[PDB]
Amino acid sequence: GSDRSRFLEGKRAVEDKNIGPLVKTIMTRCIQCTRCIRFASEIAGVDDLGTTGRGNDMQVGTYIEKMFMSELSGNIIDICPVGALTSKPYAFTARPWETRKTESIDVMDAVGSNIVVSTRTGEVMRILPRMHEDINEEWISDKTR
Amino acid sequence: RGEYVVAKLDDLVNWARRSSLWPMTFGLACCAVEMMHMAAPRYDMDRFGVVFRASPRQSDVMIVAGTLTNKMAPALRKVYDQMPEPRYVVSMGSCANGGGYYHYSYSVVRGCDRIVPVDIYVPGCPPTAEALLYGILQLQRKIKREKRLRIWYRR
Amino acid sequence: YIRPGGVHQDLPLGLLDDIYEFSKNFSFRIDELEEMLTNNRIWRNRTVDIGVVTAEDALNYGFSGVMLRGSGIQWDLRKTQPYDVYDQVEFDVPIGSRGDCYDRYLCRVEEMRQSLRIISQCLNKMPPGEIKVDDAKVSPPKRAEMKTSMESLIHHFKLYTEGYQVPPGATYTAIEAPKGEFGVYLVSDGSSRPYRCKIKAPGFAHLAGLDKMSKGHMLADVVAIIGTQDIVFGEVDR
Amino acid sequence: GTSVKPIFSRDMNEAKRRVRELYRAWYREVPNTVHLFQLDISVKQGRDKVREMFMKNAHVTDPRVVDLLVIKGKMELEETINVWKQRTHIMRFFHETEAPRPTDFLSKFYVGHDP
Amino acid sequence: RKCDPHIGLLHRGTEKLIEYKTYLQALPYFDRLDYVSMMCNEQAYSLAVEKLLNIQPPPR
Amino acid sequence: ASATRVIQLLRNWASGRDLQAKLQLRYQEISKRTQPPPKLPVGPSHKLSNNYYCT
Amino acid sequence: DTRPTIRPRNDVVHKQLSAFGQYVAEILPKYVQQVQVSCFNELEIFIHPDGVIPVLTFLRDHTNAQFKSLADLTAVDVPTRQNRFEIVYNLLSLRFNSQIRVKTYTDELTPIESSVTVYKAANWYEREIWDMFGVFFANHPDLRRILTGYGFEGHPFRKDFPLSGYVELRYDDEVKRVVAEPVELAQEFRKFDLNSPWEAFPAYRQPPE
Amino acid sequence: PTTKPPTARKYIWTNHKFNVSGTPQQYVPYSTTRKKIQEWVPPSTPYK
Amino acid sequence: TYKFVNMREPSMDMKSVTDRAAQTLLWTELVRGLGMTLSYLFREPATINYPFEKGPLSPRFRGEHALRRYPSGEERCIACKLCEAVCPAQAITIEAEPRADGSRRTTRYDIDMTKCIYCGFCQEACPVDAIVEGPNFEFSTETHEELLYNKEKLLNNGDKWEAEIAANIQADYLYR
Amino acid sequence: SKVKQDMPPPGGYGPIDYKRNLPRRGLSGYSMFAVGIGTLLFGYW
Amino acid sequence: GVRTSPTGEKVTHTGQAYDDGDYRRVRFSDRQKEVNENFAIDLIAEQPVSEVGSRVISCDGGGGALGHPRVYINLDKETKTGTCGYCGLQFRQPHH
Amino acid sequence: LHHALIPHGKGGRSSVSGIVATVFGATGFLGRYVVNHLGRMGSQVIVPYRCEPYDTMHLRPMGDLGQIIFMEWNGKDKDSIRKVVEHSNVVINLVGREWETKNFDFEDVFVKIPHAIAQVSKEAGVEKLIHISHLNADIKSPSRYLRSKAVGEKEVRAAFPEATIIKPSDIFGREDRFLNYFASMRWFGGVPLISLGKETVKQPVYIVDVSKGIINAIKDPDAKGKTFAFVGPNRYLLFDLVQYIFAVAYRPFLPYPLPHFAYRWVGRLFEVSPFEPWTTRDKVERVHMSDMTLPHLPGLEDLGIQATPLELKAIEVLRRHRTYRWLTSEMEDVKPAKTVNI
Amino acid sequence: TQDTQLIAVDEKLDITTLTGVPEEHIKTRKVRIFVPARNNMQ
Ligand SMILES: NC(=O)C1=CN([C@@H]2O[C@H](COP(=O)(O)OP(=O)(O)OC[C@H]3O[C@@H](n4cnc5c(N)ncnc54)[C@H](OP(=O)(O)O)[C@@H]3O)[C@@H](O)[C@H]2O)C=CC1
Ligand code: SF4
Ligand code: SF4
Ligand code: SF4
Ligand code: SF4
Ligand code: SF4
Ligand SMILES: [K+]
Ligand SMILES: [Zn+2]
Repeated sequence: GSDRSRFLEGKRAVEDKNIGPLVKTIMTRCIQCTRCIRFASEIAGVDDLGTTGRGNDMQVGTYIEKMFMSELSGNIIDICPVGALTSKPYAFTARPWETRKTESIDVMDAVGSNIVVSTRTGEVMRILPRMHEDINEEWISDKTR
Repeated sequence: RGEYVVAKLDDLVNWARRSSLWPMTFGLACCAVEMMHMAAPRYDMDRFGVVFRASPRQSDVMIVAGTLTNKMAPALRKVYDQMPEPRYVVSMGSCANGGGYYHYSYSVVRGCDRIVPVDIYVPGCPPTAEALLYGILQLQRKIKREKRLRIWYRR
Repeated sequence: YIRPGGVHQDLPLGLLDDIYEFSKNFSFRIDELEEMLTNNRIWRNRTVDIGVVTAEDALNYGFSGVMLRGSGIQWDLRKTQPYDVYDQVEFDVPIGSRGDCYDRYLCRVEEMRQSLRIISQCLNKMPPGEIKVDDAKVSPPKRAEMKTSMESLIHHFKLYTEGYQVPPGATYTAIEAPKGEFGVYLVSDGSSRPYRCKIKAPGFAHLAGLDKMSKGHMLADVVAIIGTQDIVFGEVDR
Repeated sequence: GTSVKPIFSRDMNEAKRRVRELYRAWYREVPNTVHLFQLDISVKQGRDKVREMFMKNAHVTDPRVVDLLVIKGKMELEETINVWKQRTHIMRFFHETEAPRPTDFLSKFYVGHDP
Repeated sequence: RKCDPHIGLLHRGTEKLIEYKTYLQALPYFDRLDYVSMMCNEQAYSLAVEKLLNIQPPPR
Repeated sequence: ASATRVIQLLRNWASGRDLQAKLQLRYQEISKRTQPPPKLPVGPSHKLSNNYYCT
Repeated sequence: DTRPTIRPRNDVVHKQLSAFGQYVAEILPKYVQQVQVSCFNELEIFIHPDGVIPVLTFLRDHTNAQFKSLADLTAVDVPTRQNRFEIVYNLLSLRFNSQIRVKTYTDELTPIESSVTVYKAANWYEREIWDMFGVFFANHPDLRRILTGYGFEGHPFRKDFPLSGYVELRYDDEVKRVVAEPVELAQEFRKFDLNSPWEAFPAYRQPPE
Repeated sequence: PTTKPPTARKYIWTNHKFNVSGTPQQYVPYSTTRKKIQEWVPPSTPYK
Repeated sequence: TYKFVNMREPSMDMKSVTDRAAQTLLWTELVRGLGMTLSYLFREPATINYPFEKGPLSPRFRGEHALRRYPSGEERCIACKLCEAVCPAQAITIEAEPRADGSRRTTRYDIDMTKCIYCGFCQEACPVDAIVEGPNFEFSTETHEELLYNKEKLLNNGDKWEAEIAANIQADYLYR
Repeated sequence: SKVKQDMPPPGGYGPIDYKRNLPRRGLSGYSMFAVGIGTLLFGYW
Repeated sequence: GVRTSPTGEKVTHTGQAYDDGDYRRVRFSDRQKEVNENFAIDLIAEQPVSEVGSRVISCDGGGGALGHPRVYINLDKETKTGTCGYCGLQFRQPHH
Repeated sequence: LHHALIPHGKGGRSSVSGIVATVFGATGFLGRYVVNHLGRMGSQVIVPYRCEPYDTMHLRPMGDLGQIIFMEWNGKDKDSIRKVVEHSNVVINLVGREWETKNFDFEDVFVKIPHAIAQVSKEAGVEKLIHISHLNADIKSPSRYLRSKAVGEKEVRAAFPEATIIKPSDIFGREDRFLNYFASMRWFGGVPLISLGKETVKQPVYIVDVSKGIINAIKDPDAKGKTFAFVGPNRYLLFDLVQYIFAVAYRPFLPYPLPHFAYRWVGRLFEVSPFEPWTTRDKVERVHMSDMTLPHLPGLEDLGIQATPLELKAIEVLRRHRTYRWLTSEMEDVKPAKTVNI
Repeated sequence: TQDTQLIAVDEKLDITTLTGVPEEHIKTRKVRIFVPARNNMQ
């Protein structure tokens, strides 16, 4: 990365959406990496995500208001590289550099999905999916998230 | 009335005790050399009248200034024992108050409180000269509001 | 105030004038110190030949600062290995013969005057420029830049969460500290934290020779020895 | 690998012999510290006190690690004779203030969830 | 005849907590190292870190 | 400053030095405590062209 | 050099001190395993933990080196190494205004020959290492606790030692003395996992294992 | 302030207070957060 | 460039030895010591009257901390947690929460005043100038609990010390 | 606006003395001795 | 705007108030409860809803450099009203 | 239990034990030791101190920050009592005055006050009470101490049916007012023990066992309602102790069989001093009254506390009394004092 | 080649006596050894 900006013009802003009381969508912070639309269409098996517009705008969302009903919808938080998609329950409760991550498994499902439990000062903040490939890869159910 | 007399004798005694302290200074860290800066002419901590060294037995208030490590832990407590009554200690600086910048270190007791009881907590790292001189003035007023003779007559 | 990459804050306007005011009057005060102290027989007698270390014993003992200069060793980090900007300045190193504490007392006093000329040249030749490096990855951006340009916000955010990552290495850099040679041996893991940073406390080597410079003299002179040994408990006890 | 450099002692016989000499020295030094330190303990309990911390580390085989151990005991005895340590330092060894801890599994269970 | 000093009466785990604080957080320790001179210690720590960083300060 | 001429020639003679030339404390020689607004400079990389951080 | 932010390099000192590098190598092949010069223009002489006294005495009296005035000796406690402690000497040449570094490796049960004979400055640096790191130095007049408290048990800068240590002290009234109890903190020292998951400077990349 | 008074704002105290330590009006710290791990509510009934 | 500090030799002529003998037999350098401090006696003192007047300070002064708020009265803190990360003695402990309105600011803000070191990293870390150290320094106490601050006390000081904070930051935001 | 920072006056600054200004004061060694006997001889007379 | 708890103390803006049975209330007895009289929750509402006729507005926060980093909030969600995530000031286009 | 009362931690200062003590009269011989032990596992002490905070200052460094909450109160004010124990798991009472005062008569400190706290604390909603009563106290004793403590003991037990009553026999310690009291004869002439003191036996107990009993009584559920008697493991004829402790102090033992009627007047003559009297007529016969050995009352061993013999736990307090002439000495030296061992 | 009483000792290295760990943190402290799994956010 550089150390200073050459941008002297106005910026661009996008209307925020709401696709479920479990993920927060700040679409202005999106980088149009289209990681969301692919994860939904190929892995989640749903098509509630898409990229509308022509030009710089290129809004990514649902056009018509909808909600992410996927049982694996929680992983799209992990997929988004920016703060465009974030966990609603965790929203502004902790910051990453203070969480003492620990490893455990899912129990809601018999799969025993490997999870990373992020705790801080003696309480559990977030359930993050671990990497195990052949059993759970890097994704966990919405219930255990 | 005897209550009025015990009040006047109370006022007469502590007026000296709030104007004639003698500080046994414990020179430990940057808070300690900062004290001697207060005794410098710019602030004159001797005009109220408390001598900069005051010796062990010729002392009233022990200003605990600096980091208090367990190395010095028994030496200060034995010193506090030798300090005659009425004796008060003013914990100076974040290190002596609660530990400050070395609170989590392995070789420092977290706060001078855990070793001796403190009358005045002056904060700073280091506290500015008057910021501790004000604390001395705070201890000065703390001596004004005591009921020593009054409690004895009440008993 | 001094940070990796420069000084964090700027010089407030009118600050250097007061430096000029104090420096002009400072020399007058130091003569008052000498007038009371230099020729005083009681002080001199209590500080001549009381505590003395030879050239090879001092230099072998890891001594530095005043003691090598007091013993006559022609060494000073500012002149031999001029760091920062000390190359472009004029001064002298007050060394002396004999090696006792009176000359060490004289060494410090002439350092005062030889210091005073440095500030005199420094505020006479203060150049205009930015206070910190123009590298945002090591220097936090200006507050106005933070609230206007994003890369300033991101870099300041990362500079104030983990900070810059120092590449691995192991350097012992020492400078002419006012009391001696202060050095830090810092090994870098390659992350945003130092793996291990060992402090070369000048008094730590100085107090190590307390046996040598307090051999034979009367008991009353030991406090004088630490007085000229110049031991501050802050760094010798680490 | 396998070949090692002895600290001071190669064989266990003379390694334990130095332990014996330390063992000899401290039993000669137990009463005098109690006398000079104006202590509040008897000579006896110090002697088996000395004995028992010979025992907390009596089940180690390596000649080097015990040889660092014996000098460490030497590293404590000279502090005691030279009255370098204070009263608070050698009664710390005579653990007195701390509350006794639960020993049985049930007492540990009753107090807290700390294994 | 004997001049062995008993020191450590001030000792703090300075190097130990330096190991756990970042470089920016490590700076104030040196200001607190020598309780007679403050600022010249920052020169030593700063000069080391910039040397490792291969970054030189501006002439100002 | 305050101090009259009679006290002055006593302190000059006893010290042997002209102390009134410069005092150890300041009457009016300092910068006015508030200062006019400043304008900080710029550095070698506040440009928009050929300042790629890679080189 | 149009770039004023980079540290300006110094090539002449680099090659000259590197030229001194193989000098100390050729005359002492028995002792030196590795000679290193860094981008910061400093030499590190990697030596075996057997000839500390000779190689230091060599640098101390050599007419073309006279590398003396021991700065400091310290370890690193590199844990993932079969010899955790790495005793590191620093010497400051007076006649040639240069600096040298000789580093060894040493396990907790392998004494170091006392360098007090070479640099009787080192009479105090090692005493700190004896307690603060734990590595004992052989054939040495006196190695006591000089930094930690009296009767302290452990080795603080060992990487296994916590910041708060194992004991905490207070004044206890029944015993009328200061007593030490197992350490229990009012506030837990909040650790911070902060290393960037992305690749740092590619220059020092570890090769694929 | 006679020459240059401070900018008037609502949250600024209209009556400055001196240091209060040692008086019945002291400061006493306390947890500002909310209760967590809230105790499971038990029902009553008569019984089974 | 080196300067000797003691290499002068005393001349053995009659005048110099007369100076030396006169110097010690009837003390003069000691009397010169008397004269110097006597001139110091007939000089003004530099001792100020506390708290009737105190030594000068600077707008950059770092002292007792105080959270601030916007001209609307809305708090400045956004619980970005920068100050806690940089706080070198870990005197900052903060907990955030999705505030009911939706601005989602901090729930807890406890400054361990007896752990802080007044380094000033907290104010420069904050991107919204929420946490600043007021110029106050006479805030001593008799209780340890008083020193341990909290969000309420911090907000109260910002309501108390507001003229100074606004003015000092107004004289300094161009500098930093 | 032009750049304005803490800069020295264009003539730099006034000269700052730094050498030792120990004063050369007092009468001659014989002079002290001469008066010393002078007061004494007056004393016994 | 702050209510008094049944015990006799007040409630902080976070919603903190000790229950009567809690023993920690003793810290407050013989003393007072420090609570900021002004509450940021109700101190953001009296600001009039700004009516600016533009698609995107940057909210500096007042004072320019002496404010908060500018955020180009968006004014197109007619049902909602745009708000700066730092200031909370409610920006809406009049009737769009 | 209340949510912020579950015991936590390994028993350190910053570990919440759960007990919420409100020790009364902690500024005394026993109050300092108990409040330390209550502060040693993390119990928020709520002591109403009444004297100058300076005399209560030494109680500060035996607890975590924000644990020892000093509170103002008045002995003759019910509202003062109500505030301090309004929210307390337990309340512990040690209000005791060894001498007789003008403002408080002896029954004021042992009949009114001990019962004046039980009913209001029950009114506030307490769960326990550890009001103590001297074991030697007797209804028909010639000492006002033993009469007053007995009559107050039934009232506090009746008003609070769960009020455990501790019966300390003789709590010896650093300033127990017995060992230093026995040492005090050196300045006051010949030891005025009546009839040479061959007719009275005491059973003393080392203080910190008693405090250990109090905390044990707190955490033991069986304590409610019951009455515990706290005695040491060996008993002595008082002629032994005075000869004993004089020999431990290595001072010249100087007994003198002063007649009983003489000391009766002398005791009140000691009380003539307006300040703290050295000896009271209530203590003149309190010393000469022996101890009872009621077996039905549970003791320290039943409570789970072993009793340290006086011989071992004497050199601590004793060292103050001995001068330089034998200051450097250690334990033993003095003969093991012969016990009559019931 | 390194003759300083180079003598074979085959017992497993056990410095447990000198590290400083107390009698309960040596045994009760079960320690895990894994590689930190990549943070799924990054
Ligand atoms: N030798 C002994 O002390 C013996 C004591 N006991 C009993 O055991 C307990 C010992 O308690 P301990 O604290 O050691 O005793 P102390 O006499 O040493 O101290 C008594 C404490 O209670 C306070 N107090 C006493 N009477 C009153 C009153 N009327 N009004 C207000 N406060 C009062 C005292 O205040 P202040 O400090 O101002 O005086 C002090 O805090 C008492 O019940 C005692 O009678 C039994 C046998 C022997
Ligand atoms: S995954 Fe996130 S960043 Fe990528 S297109 Fe979707 S919303 Fe934008
Ligand atoms: S943290 Fe990342 S996603 Fe969030 S605002 Fe900053 S750059 Fe955008
Ligand atoms: S509080 Fe700060 S200034 Fe005072 S001793 Fe501690 S570190 Fe030094
Ligand atoms: S000044 Fe105090 S509160 Fe602010 S960052 Fe430094 S230590 Fe933390
Ligand atoms: S005070 Fe500033 S830095 Fe700290 S959490 Fe609030 S906004 Fe962030
Ligand atoms: K995301
Ligand atoms: Zn805004």
